[PDB]
Amino acid sequence: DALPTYLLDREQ
Amino acid sequence: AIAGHGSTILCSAFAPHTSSRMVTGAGDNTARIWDCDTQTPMHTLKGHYNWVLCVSWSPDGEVIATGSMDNTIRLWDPKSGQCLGDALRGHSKWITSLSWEPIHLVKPGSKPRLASSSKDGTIKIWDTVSRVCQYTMSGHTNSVSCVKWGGQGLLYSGSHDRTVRVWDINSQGRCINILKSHAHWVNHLSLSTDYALRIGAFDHTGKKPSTPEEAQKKALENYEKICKKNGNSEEMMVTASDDYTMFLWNPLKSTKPIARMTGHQKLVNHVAFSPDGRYIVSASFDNSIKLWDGRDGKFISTFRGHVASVYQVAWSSDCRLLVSCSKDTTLKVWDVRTRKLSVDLPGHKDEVYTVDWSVDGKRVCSGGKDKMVRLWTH
Repeated sequence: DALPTYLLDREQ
Repeated sequence: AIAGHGSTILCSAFAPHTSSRMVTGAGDNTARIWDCDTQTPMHTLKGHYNWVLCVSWSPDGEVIATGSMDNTIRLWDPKSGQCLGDALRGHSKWITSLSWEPIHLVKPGSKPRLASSSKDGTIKIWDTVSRVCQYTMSGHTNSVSCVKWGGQGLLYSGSHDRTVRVWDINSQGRCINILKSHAHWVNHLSLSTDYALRIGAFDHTGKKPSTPEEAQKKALENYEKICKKNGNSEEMMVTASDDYTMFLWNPLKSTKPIARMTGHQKLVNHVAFSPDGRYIVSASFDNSIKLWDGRDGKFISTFRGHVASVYQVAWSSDCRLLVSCSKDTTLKVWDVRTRKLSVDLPGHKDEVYTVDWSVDGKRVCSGGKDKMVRLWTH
């Protein structure tokens, strides 16, 4: 997935 | 538009001394330094076992720090492309932020320390030269979102525990204040001076000091240029959280918020003071960007045109324009004077995760889910 710092622990 | 990254880009930063150099980090476990003059790769930084989440230059320009999903930090030489030794271990979860000690609080001829925050709820102070964990600031009861090394010997950290903590570097890691105003995840944090803190002794022309003494001079010179507007040094702080609000602080002066600036309809993911601390700008998931007064925190105007959630904003050095990236694959640079859009940019094919203005205000960089770096020149 490779999400940025702010998008980790975030869902759709 | 230049390729060279095998995975989605997660972060980027221009060099504090020139608009020709830029470092970046992606999920291909590597980092890359670029030549903005020729739009081509320069060095590849390898030695991380997982995604490179955040990159941060040194305010002197000598060292590049990098944080990663592999719970480690690596220091690098921007010209050679070599790891300056072994990794910096002691974090149990991924790195979330990097913050360098400003040159003016750094002895001449000596190198500035490094601060890093992680999902482990701690913040470690490292000695970049001697390679060691000097301090380990713990006490947060959830993930630490952002840390900033203030130009007044204080470090401010925001975390998922709805709390912003103040740390004293002149008391060897002692915590002097704990700010509890927010009601949800503190997502980001910006100081009124962290443009001066970022560029240290350099300036808008790129003029370098000739001697470590001069570097100690201009560092305090550039910092006092901005943080002083009344006769004494005063630095402000804004925090953003998932409670749709923000708080303006003068933490050392008072443990109580100057203002509760509200109006966003969804969470505020990013906030950034102007290079001169005059304006405050906030990006939110309600597709909006709101403009506030940097002095008292009063609402000024709303920037509209994004169709999806705004992820991040970057100020130009001239404090008139600013660029934003969003989920809707587009980049937009706004004009603070017209209080509306300046020009719309040809954006990417997928989500844009990171942006940055060059220090001299010449070039703008971006990168995201299409694994492609793009450079724009004003």
